[PDB]
Amino acid sequence: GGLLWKIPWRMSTHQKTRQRERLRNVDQVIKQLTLGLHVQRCQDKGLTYQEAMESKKKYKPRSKSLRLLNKPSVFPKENQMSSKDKYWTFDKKAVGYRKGIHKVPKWTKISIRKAPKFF
Amino acid sequence: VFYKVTLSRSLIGVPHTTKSIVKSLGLGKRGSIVYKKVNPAIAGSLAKVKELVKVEVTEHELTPSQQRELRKSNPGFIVEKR
RNA sequence: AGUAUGAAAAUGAUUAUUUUAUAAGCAAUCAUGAAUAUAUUAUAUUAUAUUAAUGAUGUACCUUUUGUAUAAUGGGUCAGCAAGUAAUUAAUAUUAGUAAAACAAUAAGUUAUAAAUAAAUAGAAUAAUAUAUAUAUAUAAAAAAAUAUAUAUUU
RNA sequence: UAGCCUUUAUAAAUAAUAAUUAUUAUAUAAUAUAUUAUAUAAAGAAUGGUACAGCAAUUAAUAUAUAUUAGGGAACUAGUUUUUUAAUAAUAUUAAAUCUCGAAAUAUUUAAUUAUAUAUAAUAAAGAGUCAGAUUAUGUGCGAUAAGGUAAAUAAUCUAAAGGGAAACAGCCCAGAUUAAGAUAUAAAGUUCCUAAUAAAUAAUAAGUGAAAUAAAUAUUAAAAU
RNA sequence: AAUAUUUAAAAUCAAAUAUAUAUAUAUUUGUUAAUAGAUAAUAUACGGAUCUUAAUAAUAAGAAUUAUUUAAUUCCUUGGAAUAUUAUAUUUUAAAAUAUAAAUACUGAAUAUCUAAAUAUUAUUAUUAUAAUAAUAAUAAUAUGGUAAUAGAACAUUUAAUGAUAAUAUAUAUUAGUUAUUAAUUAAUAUAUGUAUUAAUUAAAUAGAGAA
RNA sequence: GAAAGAAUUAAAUUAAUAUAAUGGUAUAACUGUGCGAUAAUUGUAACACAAACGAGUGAAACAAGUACGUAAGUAUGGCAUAAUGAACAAAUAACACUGAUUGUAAAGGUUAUUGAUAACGAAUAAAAGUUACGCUAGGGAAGGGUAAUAUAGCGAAAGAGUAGAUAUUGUAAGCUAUGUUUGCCACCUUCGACUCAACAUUUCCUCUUGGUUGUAAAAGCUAAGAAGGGUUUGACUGUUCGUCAAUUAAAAUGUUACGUGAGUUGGGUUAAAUACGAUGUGAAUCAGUAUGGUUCCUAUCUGCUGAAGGAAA
Ligand SMILES: [Mg+2]
Ligand SMILES: [Mg+2]
Ligand SMILES: [Mg+2]
Ligand SMILES: [Mg+2]
Ligand SMILES: [Mg+2]
Ligand SMILES: [Mg+2]
Ligand SMILES: [Mg+2]
Ligand SMILES: [Mg+2]
Ligand SMILES: [Mg+2]
Ligand SMILES: [Mg+2]
Ligand SMILES: [Mg+2]
Ligand SMILES: [Mg+2]
Ligand SMILES: [Mg+2]
Ligand SMILES: [Mg+2]
Ligand SMILES: [Mg+2]
Ligand SMILES: [Mg+2]
Ligand SMILES: [Mg+2]
Ligand SMILES: [Mg+2]
Ligand SMILES: [Mg+2]
Ligand SMILES: [Mg+2]
Ligand SMILES: [Mg+2]
Ligand SMILES: [Mg+2]
Ligand SMILES: [Mg+2]
Ligand SMILES: [Mg+2]
Ligand SMILES: [Mg+2]
Ligand SMILES: [Mg+2]
Ligand SMILES: [Mg+2]
Ligand SMILES: [Mg+2]
Ligand SMILES: [Mg+2]
Ligand SMILES: [Mg+2]
Ligand SMILES: [Mg+2]
Ligand SMILES: [Mg+2]
Ligand SMILES: [Mg+2]
Ligand SMILES: [Mg+2]
Ligand SMILES: [Mg+2]
Ligand SMILES: [Mg+2]
Ligand SMILES: [Mg+2]
Ligand SMILES: [Mg+2]
Ligand SMILES: [Mg+2]
Ligand SMILES: [Mg+2]
Ligand SMILES: [Mg+2]
Ligand SMILES: [Mg+2]
Ligand SMILES: [Mg+2]
Ligand SMILES: [Mg+2]
Ligand SMILES: [Mg+2]
Ligand SMILES: [Mg+2]
Ligand SMILES: [Mg+2]
Ligand SMILES: [Mg+2]
Repeated sequence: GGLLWKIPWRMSTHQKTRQRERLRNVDQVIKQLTLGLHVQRCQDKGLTYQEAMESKKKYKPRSKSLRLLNKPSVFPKENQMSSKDKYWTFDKKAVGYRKGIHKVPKWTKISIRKAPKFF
Repeated sequence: VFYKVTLSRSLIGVPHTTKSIVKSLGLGKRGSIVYKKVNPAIAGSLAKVKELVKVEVTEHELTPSQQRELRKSNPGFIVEKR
């Protein structure tokens, strides 16, 4: 290994904060998507925008992917997530079966919340 | 109701399927704002690119000209010709 | 190796301005003091020009390579010279001329005007769009595959 | 030659790209134990056999004061018991590139709908170049779970991409330079000084451990929980 | 206290979210540290300086390491409210009371916006003179890194065809201006020439050299 | 209640399939049996799959004829996926198409068939070696990485040690370091001697110290600190190395382009000459042996050794 890819094995505090913020943003996006759908469905039934926003009973999304994203068991929120799953991917060939998320290529775009139950 | 979707991240490190989805959605460059009438189809497409994009719901959409007008900064002066 | 002329450059010496004897690397660019020069509107607290205070950024150029600051190629510098051109043809395209004809006008020819078929004495609505017709295979004649031909004016 | 690139055009043109709907079940309401609507749940039309999971059948491995089949010993007067040797059965437990009876996600992929049209496909007439590739990540073959190794699979970047970060850096993290301007949002990465930018909270460390390239079995000393 | 394990949130408990809801069900989260082991040849090598805080005593420092977090702290549902803080002003006796503010952490690209300029296309205009056009100028949008390659548009140079003009001119050179500038033009200065095969349009090329 | 039939359910594709392996097959594609021996037929084949082209694959339908079946229908070889070869040039037939003045002919064409190019998209009907006498065009189409090996260490301790695993020793298996050996990779196209050495410490000697029923003493053995100083001369060989001789306090191990050829040498390795043994029909060749035998360099910069001038004191 003569070429030096000087990437540290762990993240800095600032990196971790940015990661957390990114995770929070994707959860927010999902929430907005569900909310807009609900609003649209209220309008279809025949309420005003404000009335729809007020509504006690929020409509859950019927499409599959959205419904999965809503579930925390499948796609957890940043507040829900463990410290470890925020900053460590599962890597079967690593010692500890764990690897920094920053070592994943395009980790800033690519999402990866859920690790295996005991790894 | 309308999703105001914004292409927050670039499409440089992004695979070709996700690029194609972004193109279909209508977003060109980074930070290129697009309003979309809400429906299941557009919602699912947005979910598919959830990490590149910032979405927020709105009462009304805006045409490109309106958006431009909103953007324009205040010229702090009033011309008086003589 | 003509004759005039020659502030063309490389190159040498000298003078002037400016910087330089505690500072380290493509010697430039950008920031920015100072010094000097020029300026018949510097009215100035001015403008331009020249100059390695000081600060920041800055790994020659080409070639060949997956990849070159490379200790890979090539160049001492400047001046001059040094590389997709012609002929005879064929196919496309664009325009222009003429146009069911064109070129040529002495005739002759080339292309077009009919599609086929290895080739032969075969060759396009019997009452209309293919469901008709022509050709090649086949045949008594159709059907069948293929391509072509037809819905005031021929293309 | 095809693949990928370019130019000029053609339409009784959206055929392209992306997603949704499509299914199953439950509850409620309305009609005729069925149908429709609404809401919710379910990795949700069709195709599949990798991961995972599993030991079924196949191929392999282990154990039985268990049973049967024979054999070798052994005690009394050929019969009999025990300590057994293998095989077979029974029961329990295990694994495999060429085992999958269970089984994902990603994937392949169809209709209509919506969204992309200052956008795509297809076709027609013409021009190319290229066929030494590299690294990173993931899943493998070879190698020794060695190589800046080698061989291909998928994605990205470099190739041909300047800019910010990673001390310096082809391939990593961001992000694509038409020309400026420099007020505002920022990305990745940073905020004691060098060096543009910082203040806090709660724990732990005392080894300069560490502070952007994490060195192992094991040992000692603590600390919690039982 | 002693012996022996484990270093765990599966179970268990605690806390939080979602469905009927003072409870039940389902989901999500929470379970050690230090040292030794330790190791080669130009020179210490976190990039370097340097970084573990300390009362008296500061209008003042107290990780710049590791782990979990925040953008002053605490409740309620990004937002408001309360709480103290900090700074400031006022009033009263260096303190107290009242009130105003700050709470949007910041840096950061050739990213995006704004601000202007250019070209190209699409869609609207305006002005001036296939007028369903051309030129120029507006507005909105999209696009403009590029090797191999493809396509489009220009300029310099030399010759041929046509061709005014003139030493107050032309050409070449130097210096300083000008025009979004390989080019040309203005002025000054110099040297030549009684003068552009000149401007412009065509036709062509021994038509552009830091790379053999 | 009994007999017979029709059968259904469960299981099975582990047998069998002309043939490998895989998929399929009991609704059988497997097996038996009647007829038959035909469809192991003739012209057009769309449309798909696959696909650079050349080819390859499945195939509806139309037309002619055939075999089986009461009929429905089925058959254009085999349950499927291998069982193969272009043109050119010859050859054989059929076709009635051309017939170089006309007629015949020849010769060519169409249709069907024939043999191989296995380096198997086949260059020709037909082609092996050698060069250290070689030549031209190009390409690189010890250092670096690795650490299997090697060297060193650590953990655990079977076992030796008169008794006791751990004074000293330490099987096989375990965890590391090193980049000193032999390899592997292919980014990257000279051994020894002399001379002068610089550096490391994993210490051979000298200094300090722990352990040593195996430290009585003296010699040792083993371990910790320690790089200040020191660490060989000869015979043999080109040798480093090694064997020995004589010494020494000791004759340590490396790194430095296995330091040092613009500093020396040139014995080894190395081309031209020649011979020998072996190999080859031979030219010639060799992880062979032997004699002979070719590079040079005035120092520009860095650096170092000395010596001046200038200077800001
Ligand atoms: Mg000085
Ligand atoms: Mg110097
Ligand atoms: Mg050099
Ligand atoms: Mg060079
Ligand atoms: Mg040279
Ligand atoms: Mg016929
Ligand atoms: Mg090609
Ligand atoms: Mg469609
Ligand atoms: Mg497999
Ligand atoms: Mg299965
Ligand atoms: Mg290749
Ligand atoms: Mg490689
Ligand atoms: Mg290239
Ligand atoms: Mg770059
Ligand atoms: Mg690119
Ligand atoms: Mg761009
Ligand atoms: Mg340290
Ligand atoms: Mg480090
Ligand atoms: Mg739990
Ligand atoms: Mg060091
Ligand atoms: Mg640092
Ligand atoms: Mg920009
Ligand atoms: Mg371009
Ligand atoms: Mg020329
Ligand atoms: Mg020249
Ligand atoms: Mg040039
Ligand atoms: Mg079988
Ligand atoms: Mg296909
Ligand atoms: Mg084909
Ligand atoms: Mg059969
Ligand atoms: Mg058979
Ligand atoms: Mg031949
Ligand atoms: Mg004749
Ligand atoms: Mg061949
Ligand atoms: Mg071949
Ligand atoms: Mg060949
Ligand atoms: Mg041959
Ligand atoms: Mg010889
Ligand atoms: Mg013993
Ligand atoms: Mg051993
Ligand atoms: Mg090495
Ligand atoms: Mg030592
Ligand atoms: Mg003694
Ligand atoms: Mg001393
Ligand atoms: Mg040497
Ligand atoms: Mg030398
Ligand atoms: Mg040298
Ligand atoms: Mg002699």
